[PDB]
Amino acid sequence: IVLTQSPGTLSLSPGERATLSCRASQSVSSSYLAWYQQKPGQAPRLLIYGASRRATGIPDRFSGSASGTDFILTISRLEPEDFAVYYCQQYRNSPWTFGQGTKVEIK
Amino acid sequence: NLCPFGEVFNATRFASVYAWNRKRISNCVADYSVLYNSASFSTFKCYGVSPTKLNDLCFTNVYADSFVIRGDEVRQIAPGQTGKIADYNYKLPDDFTGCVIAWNSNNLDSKVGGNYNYLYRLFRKSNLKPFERDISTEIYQAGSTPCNGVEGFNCYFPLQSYGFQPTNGVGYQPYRVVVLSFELLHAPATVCGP
Amino acid sequence: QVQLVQSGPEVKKPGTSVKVSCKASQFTFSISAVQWVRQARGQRLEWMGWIVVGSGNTDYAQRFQERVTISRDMSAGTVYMELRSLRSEDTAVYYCAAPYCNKTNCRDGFDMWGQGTMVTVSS
Ligand SMILES: *[C@@H]1O[C@H](CO)[C@@H](O[C@@H]2O[C@H](CO)[C@@H](O)[C@H](O)[C@H]2NC(C)=O)[C@H](O)[C@H]1NC(C)=O
Repeated sequence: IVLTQSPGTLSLSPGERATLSCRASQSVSSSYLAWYQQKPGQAPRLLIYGASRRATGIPDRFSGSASGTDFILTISRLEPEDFAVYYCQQYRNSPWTFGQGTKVEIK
Repeated sequence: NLCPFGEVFNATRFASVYAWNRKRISNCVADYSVLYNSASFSTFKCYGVSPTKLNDLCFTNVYADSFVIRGDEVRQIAPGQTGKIADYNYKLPDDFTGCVIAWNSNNLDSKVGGNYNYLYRLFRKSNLKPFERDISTEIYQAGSTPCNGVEGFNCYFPLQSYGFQPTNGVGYQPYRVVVLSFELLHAPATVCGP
Repeated sequence: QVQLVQSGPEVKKPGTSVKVSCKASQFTFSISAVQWVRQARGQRLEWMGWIVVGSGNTDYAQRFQERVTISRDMSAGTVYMELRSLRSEDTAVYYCAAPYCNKTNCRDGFDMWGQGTMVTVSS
């Protein structure tokens, strides 16, 4: 399964709502995909698993939704620490390919 | 009318430890002296009955449970032990009365290239009860997400096979294990030796 | 201390084999499945490949089948990745991931992530 992420770069200011989209070439079960967050410098951290579920310790501002061939995560109010890169990863059908990455930069 | 120990300690094939085969022995005279002095067993660990005076005392039923395990986990077959075998495949009660016999069978069960015909259980929702026999081969759910019997993330086949091949050392060499549980109940107790 | 300790940065010659190490700490290692992930400096993550520690079942990538062997060791509770025939492109960070797994149940995703190992392969 090939995974795509959109948009390539997210030029946005802090404080507003941003949406990140992920497209899977085939219908993949929602329960078997996650998105992670990576700030350059350390290991990427898990944010959402099952494509709609809040992981432990994360702020509630991040949220996930959508189904089938479209997956969405929305950040209600954007903080300077949120400014990092976001990855997709399904782990239903091998290979469990990662998304290309969804970088956000302060406009 | 000797107890048929030959059919137990000389069977051509032995069941896997997850499906350990249980044979009931009753209404026969058991010559435990031959078993005790055969001198062909790696371990004869008995609890609750003297391995020398076992002929004299006669419990009602004799449950001969047979299977095959790798050598290093043979110590796991004992009351109060823990491990993969003692928690997912076969467990003995803390107050278990009876004796256990374990002897190497590398020249008998091992095959060139690896005898992969013997299975054991690694995953279970809850630990086994004493003498509990779980033989279900359903898919295992590591997470909270039902995956409908399809292999994948957090779906694992609970059974794994043993890589028994002649190049292995003692630790990985197969060992045939026969446990004799001496069951006492409100019964005429028709089972003792000479 | 639930930790995925990894070996320090390695400097290996091309064509050699490196053992990337993943030491589990403070969480039962029998039930847990470990995936390995890769990251070139400034690039994305590519999923190195995953094993189930308890049963030894493995699954590799379609393009790294021929130089990668991921094995596990319950005696020390570690996971090793053998990378044979190293080359210049191999200079990257290698990450160990594993759901938080108790004696019987696991998390529904990859949460724990080790410090990562820098590997540099050149003459
Ligand atoms: C299992 O079979 C072996 C031989 O295949 C038995 O060993 C023989 O036992 C008889 C009587 O018990 C002796 O007369 C022979 O001298 C033994 N031969 C060898 C080579 O040991 C063995 O006793 C059998 N097991 C049981 C529990 O009866």
